[PDB]
Amino acid sequence: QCTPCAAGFYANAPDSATSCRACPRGYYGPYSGAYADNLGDEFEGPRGCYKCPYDFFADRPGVRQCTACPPLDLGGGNLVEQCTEDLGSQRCKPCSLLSKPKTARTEQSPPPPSPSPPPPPPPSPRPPSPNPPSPRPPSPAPPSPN
Amino acid sequence: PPPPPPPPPPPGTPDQPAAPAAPAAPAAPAAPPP
Ligand SMILES: *[C@@H]1O[C@H](CO)[C@H](O)[C@H](O)[C@H]1O
Ligand SMILES: *[C@H]1O[C@H](CO)[C@H](O)[C@H](O)[C@H]1O
Ligand SMILES: *[C@H]1O[C@H](CO)[C@H](O)[C@H](O)[C@H]1O
Ligand SMILES: *[C@H]1O[C@H](CO)[C@H](O)[C@H](O)[C@H]1O
Ligand SMILES: *[C@H]1O[C@H](CO)[C@H](O)[C@H](O)[C@H]1O
Ligand SMILES: *[C@H]1O[C@H](CO)[C@H](O)[C@H](O)[C@H]1O
Ligand SMILES: *[C@H]1O[C@H](CO)[C@H](O)[C@H](O)[C@H]1O
Repeated sequence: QCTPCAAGFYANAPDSATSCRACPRGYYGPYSGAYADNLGDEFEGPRGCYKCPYDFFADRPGVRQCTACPPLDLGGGNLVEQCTEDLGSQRCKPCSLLSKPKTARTEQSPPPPSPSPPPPPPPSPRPPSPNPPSPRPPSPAPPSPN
Repeated sequence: PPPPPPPPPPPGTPDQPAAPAAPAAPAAPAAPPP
């Protein structure tokens, strides 16, 4: 039997995979059963380990979801938000000091998640039950007298 | 004579390989000014 690759892992083939592998540091796999076709990015698939969004970051290889940059606290009352320079990164840098800003990020944001599959049907109705033994016939009367 | 019994299931399948830790936290604290 075949086993589906767990969350945070992807199969290294579209059809006949030999071993699931962990998603890279900059990516994340939300689903169960991720597979990596070879058409475009190597570690990317329709359900595969997606790269973390612009704001969000993750560093652990096999992870379900990324996390947002934490608010940097340099001392008293200094909560400065942080962002990422590139599309997928495992380190979140200050948003003030990044070179390419939110202004120049020309990537277009990917579609929403396609809907969730229907449920399993009920158990089918068993075929009918066997009719009982049919009845017997009449019995031969005793020989008429002579 | 009646039929024989069924088999027992397989065990519990293996667990995914435990992930590694994280980076070594930072690099250069503060390079000297000019
Ligand atoms: C009638 O037959 C079915 C089998 O389809 C089932 O055994 C029932 O228990 C029986 O009453
Ligand atoms: C799509 O929209 C997001 C905001 O959620 C962001 O601007 C990305 O740069 C874009 O790809
Ligand atoms: C499934 O639906 C979503 C939108 O809901 C998206 O278009 C995907 O590309 C599609 O596969
Ligand atoms: C079932 O599937 C969709 C993705 O196709 C989504 O994860 C839903 O949250 C889930 O219920
Ligand atoms: C029992 O259930 C299945 C569901 O797949 C089928 O539709 C019929 O309802 C019956 O065979
Ligand atoms: C005669 O009637 C039926 C058959 O015709 C059955 O065998 C009885 O046992 C017998 O008496
Ligand atoms: C003797 O018995 C048989 C049974 O069918 C028949 O009635 C004759 O008429 C009787 O004499």
